[PDB]
Amino acid sequence: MKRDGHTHTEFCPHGTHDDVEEMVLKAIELDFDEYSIVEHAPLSSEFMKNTAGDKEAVTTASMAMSDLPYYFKKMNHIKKKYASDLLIHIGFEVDYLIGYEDFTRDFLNEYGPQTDDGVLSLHFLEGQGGFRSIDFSAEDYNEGIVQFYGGFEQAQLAYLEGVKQSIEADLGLFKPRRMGHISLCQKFQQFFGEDTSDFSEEVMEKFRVILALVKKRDYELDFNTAGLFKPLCGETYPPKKIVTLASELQIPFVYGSDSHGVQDIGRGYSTYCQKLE
Ligand SMILES: [Co+2]
Ligand SMILES: [Mn+2]
Ligand SMILES: [Mn+2]
Repeated sequence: MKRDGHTHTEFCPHGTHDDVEEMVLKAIELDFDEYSIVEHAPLSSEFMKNTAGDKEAVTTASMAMSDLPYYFKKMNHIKKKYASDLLIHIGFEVDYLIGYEDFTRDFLNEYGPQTDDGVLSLHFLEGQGGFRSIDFSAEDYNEGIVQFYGGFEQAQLAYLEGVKQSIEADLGLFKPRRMGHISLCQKFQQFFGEDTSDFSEEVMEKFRVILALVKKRDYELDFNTAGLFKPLCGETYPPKKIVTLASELQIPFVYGSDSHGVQDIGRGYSTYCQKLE
């Protein structure tokens, strides 16, 4: 089978603004038979008052609540239009917002019934001046998070504590069961002279605790290839060492392109197949 569990649309303010239809036609050309549209869920307006760092990381993060009816209408149209070629699932990439579980639970209880798939992703941590982005830019990550936690490794461990909290969280019946790109702390790796070759024993132990809990919860992992195409990353989320531990625990992986346009569709698919073997 050939499944992409992680794609975005014209409803993503920071994407290419390519039409989802052109992305779906490209997925069919590359022989995908299953395809999840998991657009960024709208952020809590309370959360957005409590941020620092580049405002664009927050203003551009996701669509507004008022776009949701238009999002569901468009995606449901595309799902039916291409049903004979491609099984399309509709849902969200849901932010795990530390301290805003009530907002996320209320959102999932309201809109969860309109969805068929989901990814729960950590994109924001407490940092200098308030909540800060993990994935906006190397310089913003340095100033907001790395310097705040005391260094690249301290940032890794704060990030993994957030991931662990996302797995433990009670977000009700409609909580996604697929955890998004669980090594996103490596997106700007090379800016700090870091790579996946030298994870400390403490980082490794934190990954083992996270994988044991994923297995106990019967969750699965986003095998996310976007990192291969980020100029300061060069790695899958997660890397091979983590993939091997997860596979030994029989945690399922779903390939995720994290596509924000047509050119992203299918990217790193061969690397997914090989990295699993
Ligand atoms: Co995504
Ligand atoms: Mn995005
Ligand atoms: Mn993400």
